[PDB]
Amino acid sequence: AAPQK
Amino acid sequence: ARVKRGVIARARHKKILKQAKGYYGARSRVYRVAFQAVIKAGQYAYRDRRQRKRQFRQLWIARINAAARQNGISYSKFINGLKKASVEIDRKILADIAVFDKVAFTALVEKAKAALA
Amino acid sequence: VTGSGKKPWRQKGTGRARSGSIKSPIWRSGGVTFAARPQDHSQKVNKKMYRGALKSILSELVRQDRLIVVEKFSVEAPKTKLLAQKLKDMALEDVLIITGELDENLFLAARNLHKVDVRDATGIDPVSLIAFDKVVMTADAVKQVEEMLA
RNA sequence: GGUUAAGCGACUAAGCGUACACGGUGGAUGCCCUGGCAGUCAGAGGCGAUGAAGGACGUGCUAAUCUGCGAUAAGCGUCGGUAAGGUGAUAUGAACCGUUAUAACCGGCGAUUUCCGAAUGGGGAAACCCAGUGUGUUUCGACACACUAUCAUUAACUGAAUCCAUAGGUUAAUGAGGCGAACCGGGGGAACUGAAACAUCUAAGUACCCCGAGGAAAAGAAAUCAACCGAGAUUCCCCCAGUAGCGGCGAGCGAACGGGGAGCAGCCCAGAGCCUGAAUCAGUGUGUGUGUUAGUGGAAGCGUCUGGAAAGGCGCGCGAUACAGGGUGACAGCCCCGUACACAAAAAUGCACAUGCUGUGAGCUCGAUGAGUAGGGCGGGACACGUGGUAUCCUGUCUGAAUAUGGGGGGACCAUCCUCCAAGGCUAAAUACUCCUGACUGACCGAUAGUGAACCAGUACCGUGAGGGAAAGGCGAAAAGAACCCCGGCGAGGGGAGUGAAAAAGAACCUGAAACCGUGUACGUACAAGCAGUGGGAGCACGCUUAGGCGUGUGACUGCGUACCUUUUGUAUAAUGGGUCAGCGACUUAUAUUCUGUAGCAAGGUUAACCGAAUAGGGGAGCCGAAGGGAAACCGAGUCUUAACU
RNA sequence: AGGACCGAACCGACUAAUGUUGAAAAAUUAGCGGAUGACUUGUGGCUGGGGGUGAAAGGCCAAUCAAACCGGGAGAUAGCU
RNA sequence: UGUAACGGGGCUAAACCAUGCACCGAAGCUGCGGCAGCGACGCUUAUGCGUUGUUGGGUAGGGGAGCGUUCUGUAAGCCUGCGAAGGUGUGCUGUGAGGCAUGCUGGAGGUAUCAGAAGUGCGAAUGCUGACAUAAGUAACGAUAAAGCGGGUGAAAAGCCCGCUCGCCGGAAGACCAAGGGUUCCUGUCCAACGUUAAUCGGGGCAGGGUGAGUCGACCCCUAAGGCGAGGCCGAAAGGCG
RNA sequence: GUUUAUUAAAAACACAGCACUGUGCAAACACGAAAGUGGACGUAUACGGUGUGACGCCUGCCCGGUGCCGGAAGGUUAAU
RNA sequence: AAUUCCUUGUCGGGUAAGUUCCGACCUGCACGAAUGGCGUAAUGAUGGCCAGGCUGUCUCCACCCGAGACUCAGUGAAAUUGAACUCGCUGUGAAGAUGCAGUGUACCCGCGGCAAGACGGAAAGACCCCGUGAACCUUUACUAUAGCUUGACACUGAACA
RNA sequence: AGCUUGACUGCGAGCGUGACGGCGCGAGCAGGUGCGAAAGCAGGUCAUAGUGAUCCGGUGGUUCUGAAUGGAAGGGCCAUC
Ligand SMILES: COC(=O)c1c(OC)cc2cc3c(c(O)c2c1C)C(=O)[C@]1(OC)C(=O)C=C(OC)[C@@H](O)[C@]1(O)C3=O
Ligand SMILES: [K+]
Ligand SMILES: [K+]
Ligand SMILES: [K+]
Ligand SMILES: [K+]
Ligand SMILES: [K+]
Ligand SMILES: [K+]
Ligand SMILES: [K+]
Ligand SMILES: [K+]
Ligand SMILES: [K+]
Ligand SMILES: [K+]
Ligand SMILES: [K+]
Ligand SMILES: [K+]
Ligand SMILES: [K+]
Ligand SMILES: [K+]
Ligand SMILES: [K+]
Ligand SMILES: [K+]
Ligand SMILES: [K+]
Ligand SMILES: [K+]
Ligand SMILES: [K+]
Ligand SMILES: [K+]
Ligand SMILES: [K+]
Ligand SMILES: [K+]
Ligand SMILES: [K+]
Ligand SMILES: [K+]
Ligand SMILES: [K+]
Ligand SMILES: [K+]
Ligand SMILES: [K+]
Ligand SMILES: [K+]
Ligand SMILES: [K+]
Ligand SMILES: [K+]
Ligand SMILES: [K+]
Ligand SMILES: [K+]
Ligand SMILES: [K+]
Ligand SMILES: [K+]
Ligand SMILES: [K+]
Ligand SMILES: [Mg+2]
Ligand SMILES: [Mg+2]
Ligand SMILES: [Mg+2]
Ligand SMILES: [Mg+2]
Ligand SMILES: [Mg+2]
Ligand SMILES: [Mg+2]
Ligand SMILES: [Mg+2]
Ligand SMILES: [Mg+2]
Ligand SMILES: [Mg+2]
Ligand SMILES: [Mg+2]
Ligand SMILES: [Mg+2]
Ligand SMILES: [Mg+2]
Ligand SMILES: [Mg+2]
Ligand SMILES: [Mg+2]
Ligand SMILES: [Mg+2]
Ligand SMILES: [Mg+2]
Ligand SMILES: [Mg+2]
Ligand SMILES: [Mg+2]
Ligand SMILES: [Mg+2]
Ligand SMILES: [Mg+2]
Ligand SMILES: [Mg+2]
Ligand SMILES: [Mg+2]
Ligand SMILES: [Mg+2]
Ligand SMILES: [Mg+2]
Ligand SMILES: [Mg+2]
Ligand SMILES: [Mg+2]
Ligand SMILES: [Mg+2]
Ligand SMILES: [Mg+2]
Ligand SMILES: [Mg+2]
Ligand SMILES: [Mg+2]
Ligand SMILES: [Mg+2]
Ligand SMILES: [Mg+2]
Ligand SMILES: [Mg+2]
Ligand SMILES: [Mg+2]
Ligand SMILES: [Mg+2]
Ligand SMILES: [Mg+2]
Ligand SMILES: [Mg+2]
Ligand SMILES: [Mg+2]
Ligand SMILES: [Mg+2]
Ligand SMILES: [Mg+2]
Ligand SMILES: [Mg+2]
Ligand SMILES: [Mg+2]
Ligand SMILES: [Mg+2]
Ligand SMILES: [Mg+2]
Ligand SMILES: [Mg+2]
Ligand SMILES: [Mg+2]
Ligand SMILES: [Mg+2]
Ligand SMILES: [Mg+2]
Ligand SMILES: [Mg+2]
Ligand SMILES: [Mg+2]
Ligand SMILES: [Mg+2]
Ligand SMILES: [Mg+2]
Ligand SMILES: [Mg+2]
Ligand SMILES: [Mg+2]
Ligand SMILES: [Mg+2]
Ligand SMILES: [Mg+2]
Ligand SMILES: [Mg+2]
Ligand SMILES: [Mg+2]
Ligand SMILES: [Mg+2]
Ligand SMILES: [Mg+2]
Ligand SMILES: [Mg+2]
Ligand SMILES: [Mg+2]
Ligand SMILES: [Mg+2]
Ligand SMILES: [Mg+2]
Ligand SMILES: [Mg+2]
Ligand SMILES: [Mg+2]
Ligand SMILES: [Mg+2]
Ligand SMILES: [Mg+2]
Ligand SMILES: [Mg+2]
Ligand SMILES: [Mg+2]
Ligand SMILES: [Mg+2]
Ligand SMILES: [Mg+2]
Ligand SMILES: [Mg+2]
Ligand SMILES: [Mg+2]
Ligand SMILES: [Mg+2]
Ligand SMILES: [Mg+2]
Ligand SMILES: [Mg+2]
Ligand SMILES: [Mg+2]
Ligand SMILES: [Mg+2]
Ligand SMILES: [Mg+2]
Ligand SMILES: [Mg+2]
Ligand SMILES: [Mg+2]
Ligand SMILES: [Mg+2]
Ligand SMILES: [Mg+2]
Ligand SMILES: [Mg+2]
Ligand SMILES: [Mg+2]
Ligand SMILES: [Mg+2]
Ligand SMILES: [Mg+2]
Ligand SMILES: [Mg+2]
Ligand SMILES: [Mg+2]
Ligand SMILES: [Mg+2]
Ligand SMILES: [Mg+2]
Ligand SMILES: [Mg+2]
Ligand SMILES: [Mg+2]
Ligand SMILES: [Mg+2]
Ligand SMILES: [Mg+2]
Ligand SMILES: [Mg+2]
Ligand SMILES: [Mg+2]
Repeated sequence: AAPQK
Repeated sequence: ARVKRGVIARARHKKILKQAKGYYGARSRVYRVAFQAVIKAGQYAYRDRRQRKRQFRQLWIARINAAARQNGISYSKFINGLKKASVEIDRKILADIAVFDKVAFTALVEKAKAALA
Repeated sequence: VTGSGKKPWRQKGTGRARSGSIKSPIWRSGGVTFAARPQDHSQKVNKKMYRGALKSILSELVRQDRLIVVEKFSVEAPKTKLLAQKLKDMALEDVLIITGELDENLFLAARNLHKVDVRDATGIDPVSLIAFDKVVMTADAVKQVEEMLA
């Protein structure tokens, strides 16, 4: 999981 | 019947790696890289059999121009004179005579001048 | 191939090529892609083509002087040594013996001579006629072959 | 000759590159097979309360594991075979047994056969805990042995409410129970998928669950078909035929009649008399033939050369109903084990009979002829047949005949005709399969293949569990498996010595590739900018020589030159994919149909199943073709259209 | 007396830093909340997959949950790479 | 970001216009040699050769012809211990796939020719298995409770043993148990592997030893939640409930 | 008090209290092809469902639409 | 206003200065009465705002104490990787160049540091679109169906009005 | 404006336009008509839009078929919905 564009 | 590939595979790979001798690094050691190198070298070999013919004619002309001007005429006039004189000595020979037989070249130059005069 | 249908790893996220079975033919110990089955290789030959071919072979054996014809060919006892001498006297080897009726003594005597075969006139075949160097036929056998091939 | 100046300039290699020589690592390739795969011909088709399958724990001169066996424990008795050598394997050793018959080994028949497990005396966390009753011993402390589960059927004795009775209870006898690869019959019964979506339909009565049986099962002796002629139970194969039909008339599904074959078998109860126990078949005693379970004999060769070794080369012999196959120091008909062939069973046993005993009852005459059934209404299902005009079969529900002076069927229905007798039952063969046993075969595999397993593999290991599941073969002819010496830690490892044909075959062992890592030698390389090559090319080193010019290696300098695959209008692309090497890895197979090539026959061509001492021959049942037109009747080199054709 | 107050054991998990190929597939350090109750904990039992359980977050049901795992239908299908 | 609007140097022509003659310039065209396709016509074929004309970039894709691998027949033949297959160099040869000879290694197999059948050809599939690189002799060596010295043993001692100091826990980091594990316990011996280093040490390898009950616990008697359940009731079967 | 084990602890969930509604006991209701079991060894001051959410002052108008409750005349309407 | 778009509405308080906060106005885009309205002591690891105290949060950082980093000895990984002989600039170009063109600079090789670039590494984009893909959820979408409910027939009879 | 039903039945040389299914134009033949004295004209409308395949089912006719035979049902063919 990570911040997505 | 089942057919094992090992003997033929080795023979085919070994053929390519023999042509790659002398190439730097993996190009002479590893089949995947050597194959690309061997094919590219073959392309240059095909191409450069044509350039060879161009490069030498370029070289002969330069030497004829140098020797012609020592005798006081430019290449373009020198060649034109020989055509008028009906001399078919080609540029490969003129570049040879220009180096090894300077007195013979001078006679040719005077023959060209007489046709332009 | 023996092995469960369990998927080896999740479809995504592992960074590894996607796979669906351990039994895939791409894998070591996987199945054979087009695995063989027991099968029948026999072919049809038309009766007229079969009989037409035999006539051609027999005509060449004559034309090549390979066909020998005799009145009688028999041996008094099944002793193999007797047949071996008889053929040596004829200077025969690699010979096919065709007889119109089978003397059981002749059959037994030939059985250990691998360069020799004994056949009843009903049992001729295309390959034996071509494979043996000489063919010996009794006059009775010839007539039975003529009636057979018509 | 000296000094100064100017110009030009080799010898450096910390390391690196290319080539070559020699190694390491690693385990490809070749060769091999005591392991697999698919079959053919036979056998067997079960085991269990007389305690199974599968296990636990024991058992040796025995520390472990395997194999066997069970407190009588790698074994005991007896009958046979056989015997000069034996006491299973890793695996030696120790202590012994035996040699003309009581060593061992092989076969039949017996004995022993712990504990768990249907597990059965009760219980239970499998391999454990706890008893009751009755016999017998006793050393008075206790021992040994047998029996005691449940259900069904039958019998005896008991016995309520309830007088009789019945339900119930106790005891005895007989049977079942559980396991197992496929095949078989029945009860239930999906979805993915196809339909280019999807709901009828398909997949499919498939997968799967449950019940029951046998060596096979099921079916079976016309209330059947046919067509005015006739066939004659059931089952299986080839046609008929991808036809007639069914079908959101879509995708698809798909007969029968009739013909050719394999095999061939018919009977009994619904009932009395006559004649009796004649047919036939079940059990079981005996005998003959034959197969099985151990076996016996089983021919014929030496010289010389190479070699570590002869089975090979060369020379001269011999056997053969035996030249199948395997082994022996390299390839053996004659060295060995076998093979062809001829023989053998004390005992048990599968079949064929013959026959004893028990059970059965054959033949004749008269008579009878399967009712909540056939049929119907309603809802479903099976038939190729989806309710359709739908015959026929089954039945959940409600009804309901006639019964040989009668009923069923012939694809809605009616008439005539034909054909057959439902509502009771039994029955071999042709057919399906292979957990398992024996022999033999392969244009099957050969250690990343063949089984998951060539090896102590359903193991190690992983998961709570159901369950998943590996890797791992090769010294040599023979261990002759390296005495002894030296360095070293009374090491690891190594160097000699010795064995051997070989030790660079040394157990980390046949061959031993590539990636990858080194040591040495020749040349290049520290003022030089990029897909690393290509064309030209000096110099150097090493060899050859026609002696100034050839080969191999390197490559200063110089022209040209932005990897490969994929996908795209277009990629150096800064789009995808690949760290490299070695092994594996993707247009197959079966059956129909059409076209082309080629071969045979030709207005004809060809057989399928099957038979066959079997790639032959037989079998022409069928199929395509030589005639078309029409929806069809029908006509026919014509036909349809139309009243008729120009 | 008290779902009373402060605060250890015990139960929890509000903030920050560290760690993030970790000492650890959810921790440590310094602070933090409850702490006689709708408390906490040992042993045993019961509920099962369109089902359970849920002071309700689609949360939990063996490191897995808008339908667990294992085996089978099964080589489902893939006009896509 | 840096001359950055001739490619650069540079140019007063080395710019522009007009005329003219030379020369350079491509895989175009010509010359010389070789190969192959398609036509036409014949030394004459009998299916190939000769003369001549013309053609020969190529993806998707169509058509034609071949090489090589394993296996079956020819083959009880032929080659091979006077050295096969396989591995590794070299030379020759064909248009190519390839073929042939031979030095070294290896140590028992191979197979002509013509036919027959395919598990018949690999660089890619984030392909599968094994081996070996790179990063790199880099990060890290797991609580900041802490060590120092003398003597011993030993091939070798920061780490082992003994001693004296120092430090740390002390509602535990002490002591005894259950659950779980199953020989880790104690003694002798060894240091290959394991121990994040060395090791003489060890919970490591090897051999031997060690667990003693009328009173502790289990077993046993009695029951909870719950389980099973003769008959029974119910359910297509399997089973459910009691 | 409780909650998203593993990024959200809260204003969300629960709560005592309030209202509507169902249930006369072989209760309604739930799990079960069924037997049976829970509700409950309870009995309307009891039990189930729904909404609101201590306490204080309060909770106004609409029955046209959808739902529920009562009615039965007439129209229509299945098997039969 | 947890609701107000225009909107930092307007006015007042607080500050030198206040898009937040508090009070008030009512033009309520689009509050409102048990999917409750309006108050409310106590309580809360609850949201917002202000003040005292305190302070390295900060102006603006300095020094010190330990553990790493650094050197030496022993042991010894991993992500990644077509191959590399792996410079700047301007242009060109699948349109943002270490590799092309022109041009400038540059002896060969380490060690300690920093991260601007290698459209750096990790994950077959989770946003968007597509597929006659999937799942689960809703309803007066379609077709069914468990359950509930109606009637007829059966089990099911007698007499009378 | 008068008289009428050619808004006919069976065919059709030959063309145009569509991938196809299809769509369009048409002289002339046979039968039987209307107008015109006659030659002649008429197979709807100055032309180009006013429309929907197959399946399924309905209605009328018919010299076809009719599951043993004679019928019938059902099917075919023709017109039309
Ligand atoms: C715009 O927003 C984001 O850029 C963003 C993000 O920005 C901080 C953080 C996350 C974090 C996560 C996820 C995100 O999508 C995500 C996104 C999109 C997930 O979907 C998640 O990924 C394992 C998952 O599988 C299931 C979950 O909840 C159902 C999450 O809890 C999850 O576990 C998670 O950690
Ligand atoms: K050097
Ligand atoms: K090695
Ligand atoms: K044993
Ligand atoms: K049974
Ligand atoms: K379906
Ligand atoms: K589809
Ligand atoms: K769909
Ligand atoms: K029917
Ligand atoms: K009937
Ligand atoms: K192997
Ligand atoms: K394997
Ligand atoms: K060797
Ligand atoms: K090597
Ligand atoms: K160059
Ligand atoms: K690619
Ligand atoms: K693209
Ligand atoms: K990309
Ligand atoms: K792409
Ligand atoms: K074909
Ligand atoms: K408790
Ligand atoms: K589920
Ligand atoms: K060789
Ligand atoms: K690859
Ligand atoms: K390294
Ligand atoms: K050591
Ligand atoms: K909280
Ligand atoms: K909540
Ligand atoms: K509220
Ligand atoms: K209303
Ligand atoms: K209302
Ligand atoms: K009303
Ligand atoms: K609002
Ligand atoms: K709070
Ligand atoms: K960077
Ligand atoms: K008119
Ligand atoms: Mg990836
Ligand atoms: Mg395999
Ligand atoms: Mg035949
Ligand atoms: Mg013979
Ligand atoms: Mg050096
Ligand atoms: Mg070097
Ligand atoms: Mg080597
Ligand atoms: Mg029991
Ligand atoms: Mg018992
Ligand atoms: Mg579909
Ligand atoms: Mg079906
Ligand atoms: Mg039977
Ligand atoms: Mg013997
Ligand atoms: Mg012998
Ligand atoms: Mg040998
Ligand atoms: Mg009858
Ligand atoms: Mg009936
Ligand atoms: Mg039906
Ligand atoms: Mg009838
Ligand atoms: Mg009929
Ligand atoms: Mg091998
Ligand atoms: Mg294997
Ligand atoms: Mg397996
Ligand atoms: Mg385990
Ligand atoms: Mg040694
Ligand atoms: Mg020697
Ligand atoms: Mg050997
Ligand atoms: Mg070796
Ligand atoms: Mg230099
Ligand atoms: Mg310079
Ligand atoms: Mg594009
Ligand atoms: Mg380009
Ligand atoms: Mg790229
Ligand atoms: Mg790049
Ligand atoms: Mg790709
Ligand atoms: Mg990549
Ligand atoms: Mg409290
Ligand atoms: Mg919690
Ligand atoms: Mg804490
Ligand atoms: Mg606290
Ligand atoms: Mg508090
Ligand atoms: Mg407290
Ligand atoms: Mg518990
Ligand atoms: Mg939500
Ligand atoms: Mg979980
Ligand atoms: Mg689902
Ligand atoms: Mg399927
Ligand atoms: Mg698949
Ligand atoms: Mg500037
Ligand atoms: Mg220019
Ligand atoms: Mg010129
Ligand atoms: Mg040129
Ligand atoms: Mg040209
Ligand atoms: Mg050309
Ligand atoms: Mg071409
Ligand atoms: Mg061969
Ligand atoms: Mg040799
Ligand atoms: Mg071979
Ligand atoms: Mg060679
Ligand atoms: Mg292949
Ligand atoms: Mg490869
Ligand atoms: Mg490729
Ligand atoms: Mg690595
Ligand atoms: Mg580094
Ligand atoms: Mg460092
Ligand atoms: Mg460090
Ligand atoms: Mg430590
Ligand atoms: Mg010391
Ligand atoms: Mg220490
Ligand atoms: Mg202290
Ligand atoms: Mg131990
Ligand atoms: Mg100890
Ligand atoms: Mg160590
Ligand atoms: Mg130990
Ligand atoms: Mg005592
Ligand atoms: Mg029970
Ligand atoms: Mg709280
Ligand atoms: Mg959370
Ligand atoms: Mg939190
Ligand atoms: Mg609320
Ligand atoms: Mg109200
Ligand atoms: Mg009502
Ligand atoms: Mg203001
Ligand atoms: Mg305000
Ligand atoms: Mg509101
Ligand atoms: Mg309201
Ligand atoms: Mg308020
Ligand atoms: Mg170091
Ligand atoms: Mg480049
Ligand atoms: Mg260029
Ligand atoms: Mg450049
Ligand atoms: Mg650096
Ligand atoms: Mg940094
Ligand atoms: Mg990236
Ligand atoms: Mg994607
Ligand atoms: Mg589409
Ligand atoms: Mg008009
Ligand atoms: Mg009829």
